Amino acid sequence: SMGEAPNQALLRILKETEFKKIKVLGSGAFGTVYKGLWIPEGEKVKIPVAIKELRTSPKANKEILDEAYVMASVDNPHVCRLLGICLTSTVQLIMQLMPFGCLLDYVREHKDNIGSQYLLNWCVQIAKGMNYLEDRRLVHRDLAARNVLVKTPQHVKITDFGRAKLLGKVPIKWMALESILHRIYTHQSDVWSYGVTVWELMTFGSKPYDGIPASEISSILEKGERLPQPPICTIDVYMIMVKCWMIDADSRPKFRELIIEFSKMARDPQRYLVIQGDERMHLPSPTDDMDDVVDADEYL
Ligand SMILES: O=C1Nc2nc3ccccc3n2CCCCCOc2ccccc2-c2cc1ccn2
Repeated sequence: SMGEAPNQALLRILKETEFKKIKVLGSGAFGTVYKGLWIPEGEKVKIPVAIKELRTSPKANKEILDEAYVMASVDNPHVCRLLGICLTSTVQLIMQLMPFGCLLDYVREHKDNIGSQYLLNWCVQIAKGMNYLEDRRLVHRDLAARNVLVKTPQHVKITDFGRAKLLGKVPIKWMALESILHRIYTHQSDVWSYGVTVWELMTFGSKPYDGIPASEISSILEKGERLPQPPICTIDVYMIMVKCWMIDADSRPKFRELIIEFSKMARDPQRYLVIQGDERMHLPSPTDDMDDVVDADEYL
């Protein structure tokens, strides 16, 4: 082809009778998500699923199918994928169930049991998920802790491709300055958002710029104010957030560099995050010289 490569992803159409809704998991601007079970008729398999419907219009149906397009076209361990769609009167996106919910709610709920190893590994995994999106020439445009989901406490994935695009109400407090002032979105504007996301996690789910209305945020950033250093953050970790929030986009880190930096820190978590009572902390499992060293799997 002359331009971008052909997108040969498979959109799978699934029958209504192949799956069942069990209960509602949540509602909001993202839509309405149900817990369910998908049982492909031929095979002896049962697959836990999240089923998204909007809370119908021809406009609503366009937007939701644009989202399904993008979700069907991704394939990465730290990115939520579309299993299929069901074409009843209400269009339904069938997705992989993320049992522990969104990471923002998780950090708030399990604050007293989250240690530095988990926090840093989450940062790595999100950076990997985002770096994969960058490799696919795809800008998320809505990265936040509310859009990172928890498969297990050890494994998180990025989701919510409703604003996602190739290279209403908007998430002003997670957006780069240039996006606010000029609607410019790049991979490096996603980095700003990663910065904010990390701050959310390191503060155990604090609202950024809490009390400040969104219309004042642009002039605050112009003046040079940024989100403050969380109590548990070493200067090492805060410095990385601060780089994500530079005026010059190219001066911010690349996602591949963040994978490297956080993975180095993840080898010795207590050097980089100071948490009272750390590593006496337990979270549920499925079974329930050396400073600059980086494993090749993290060096892309
Ligand atoms: O498993 C998914 N959700 C889900 N599991 C839960 C378990 C416990 C309690 C609540 C739970 N929730 C609700 C979270 C909804 C907000 C974020 O989710 C999305 C927002 C936009 C588009 C897609 C998705 C999405 C959601 C799930 C899986 C793949 N994608």
